[PDB]
Amino acid sequence: ATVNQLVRKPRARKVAKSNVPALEACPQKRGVCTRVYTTTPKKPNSALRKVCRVRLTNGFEVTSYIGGEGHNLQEHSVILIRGGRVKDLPGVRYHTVRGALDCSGVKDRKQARSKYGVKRPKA
Amino acid sequence: DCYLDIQAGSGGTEAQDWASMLERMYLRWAESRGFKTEIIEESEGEVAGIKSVTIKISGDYAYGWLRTETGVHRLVRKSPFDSGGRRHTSFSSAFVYPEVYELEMQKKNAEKQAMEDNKSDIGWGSQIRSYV
Amino acid sequence: SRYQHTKGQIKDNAIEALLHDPLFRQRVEKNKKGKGSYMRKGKHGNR
Amino acid sequence: ARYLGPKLKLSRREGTDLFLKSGVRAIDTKCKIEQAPGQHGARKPRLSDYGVQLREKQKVRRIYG
Amino acid sequence: KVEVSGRLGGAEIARTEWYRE
Amino acid sequence: ELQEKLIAVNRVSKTVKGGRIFSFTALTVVGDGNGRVGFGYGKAREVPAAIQKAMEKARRNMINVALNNGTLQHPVKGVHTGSRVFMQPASEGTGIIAGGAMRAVLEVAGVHNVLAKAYGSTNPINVVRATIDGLE
RNA sequence: UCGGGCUCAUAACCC
RNA sequence: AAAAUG
RNA sequence: GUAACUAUAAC
RNA sequence: GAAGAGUUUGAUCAUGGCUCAGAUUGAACGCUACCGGCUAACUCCGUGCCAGCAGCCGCGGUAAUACGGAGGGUGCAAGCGUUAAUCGGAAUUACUGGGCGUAAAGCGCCUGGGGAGUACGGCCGCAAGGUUAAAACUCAAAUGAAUUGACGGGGGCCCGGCAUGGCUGUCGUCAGCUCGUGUUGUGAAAUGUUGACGUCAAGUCUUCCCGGGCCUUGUACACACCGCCCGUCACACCAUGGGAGUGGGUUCAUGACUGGGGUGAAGUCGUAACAAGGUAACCGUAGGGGAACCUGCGGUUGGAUCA
Repeated sequence: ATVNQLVRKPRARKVAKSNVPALEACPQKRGVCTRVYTTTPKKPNSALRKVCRVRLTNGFEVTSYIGGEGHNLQEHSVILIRGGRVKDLPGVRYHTVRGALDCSGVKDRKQARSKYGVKRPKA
Repeated sequence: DCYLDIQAGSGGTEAQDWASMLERMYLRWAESRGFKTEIIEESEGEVAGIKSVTIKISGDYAYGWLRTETGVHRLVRKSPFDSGGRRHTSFSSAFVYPEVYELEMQKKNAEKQAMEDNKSDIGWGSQIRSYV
Repeated sequence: SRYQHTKGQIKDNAIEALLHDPLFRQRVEKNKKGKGSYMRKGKHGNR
Repeated sequence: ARYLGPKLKLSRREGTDLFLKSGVRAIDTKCKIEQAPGQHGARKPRLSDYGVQLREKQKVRRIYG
Repeated sequence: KVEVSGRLGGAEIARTEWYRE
Repeated sequence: ELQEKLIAVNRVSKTVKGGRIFSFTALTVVGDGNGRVGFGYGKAREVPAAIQKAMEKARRNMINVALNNGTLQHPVKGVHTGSRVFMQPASEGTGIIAGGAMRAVLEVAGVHNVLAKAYGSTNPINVVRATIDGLE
């Protein structure tokens, strides 16, 4: 805290580590699906969350969450992944971007159509 | 003559009470139709109820009627044993199987290992009947 | 659709193996006006 | 670029006359001025500290653009 | 003294709201 | 004649044999808008009784403050417990830029031009006292 | 191992 | 002297 | 002889 | 020319992380947002801890303002959201502008808890080890003081129908229970007080043993001791050392098996700690032992009671 003390050793700025390491300072990352499955959330929450292991172009192999309802995803397919960590599941830190590449949009959706890759209906 | 194995899971007292309720339910099913209610293996609960039971069913077409009965049973019911008076979603399996050197034993086990991996790969379709 | 089993390689019984994993858990219901009932912040919060 | 919807709806949320309409018919006789827009209009909601400041900012946007 | 038991304001849990003078 | 404003309502609890007894704590401030301000703090079983009691406590115990026509005399630092309030005067046409604990006090007092940031504790009941300590 | 008792219930103990 | 658990 | 399929067995 | 708010607790005050409201960009992606709180904006139908949501708190277990749809609304606008990146809020590395008795920390040191005062390396040592000192990963807390209550195998003084309305039992015919006015304290709250308030989502569509009352004391309990909770072992999965080494450009990847750690579903084995936690705990140390740990030795009050 002393002025003379700060000259000998400057204030060590806390290194802001990214919550999403596998993206490598990128908005979205393309990666092939290794294993698509479901696993139960931690503690009180009780469900089956749709999650897939994605082997990325950079080299990292990370588990990513699939949103929406009734996903059309199987093994050995290209999936574009974004950040944002799912709190319910340990290890899962990534979201499947729906309606991109081999991944398709959610069947029969009206509200929040842009987030789930669903086109605007005629009516 | 098929064997049925009832097992309690995830619950210390709630599952064992449900396993005992399911134990009496299948025995009364066998008694009403005209089947043998012989029990080979039995184990009572640590607090109250039943942990595991194996009941032999003997007669005509024993596995034929108990084919669709196989699976995990869901019970959505309040616990009389819990002090808090809570609602519980408890589970109990009811595996039914019909009645039947080292190289042959390993090959039979490997065929069994691949068979159980196929049944489990479906998902949580074992949850066949719900009770409320 | 698949489920990652915490057992791993299931050998004897599949239905009984899933029965003893967190998929078929003992689910607890947060009962109001009893034991373990208090909510500091409600479902909609105080008005 | 421009608000093309109902101009009467903008005055209802503010709860005051801001002379948005042409001015042939009176604001109170033609439309419900005191009533909140849409379905929920019978009840009076407790507006937050952020809300009071935001409505004042929106008041300028409704008159000028 | 006045007492109103049960639902008040469309609540799921029964409220035993009361007043004393 | 005097303006009255709420800061924060908090639900507090006293535990007994039979569960909990809940009380509502209302924090209110009164001011004419010339150079007089006083904080009020209440405790009641119901929420409409709490706001009425806290305002009644606010009417008495009121402190005087000198103002340079809608603004403070000098940059002043008020400290109450953990909370640390800094305040700074401004020219005409800036507006009340302060926290709710602060901005509610400064609104009723007649302070129109003020630059204020809370440090350390930002918990409303101490920040209001630290603003009063700064003005006094 | 089973039956009863003790305890809010189980284990231990007692018959 | 004794009282492990929930 | 015994534990969250089984196996093993801290006990 | 400087805004905070949500989140630990029964409630409080801190301390302190985590998160959000802002501005931007060499942007990408979806389409031609959102309405539980922060944070401006709520109702009905459908599902039933399922499907789903989520930035945090957390929501859904049959009446969902949080999911899905519809209506309405709100903000922005040819853009809109989402993600990423930097700063800001963060006086959360503090020169302006922080601290260090107990919260992390006595010129030195601290920057959430756990991982961990450990790993690896270096120094030191005869060894035990000590010092220096992380990272990945993981949780949205861990903590400090004080307040209420309960409990104590602490003390004292004494006493024998889970949507409901209505109705009834129960502690218990026990003697308590508080509200206003004030005052003290930042505040919870205290002061007053040295067949009720209610409880169980109860039932119905005079040493000792048991209980109660009051006061004081300790508390890691508030589901209130029928509480919490620690450690093996067992089953996985993730990351991480050691590893006969191997293969690349001292470092990176990989390596059977193993060391320790984390996360796991009220598993098995105890019950170690929190009350004189039933042998006061804890610190260092050495020796045991399935395992919390036990014992010796010294030290400490952050131990109670002193009848």
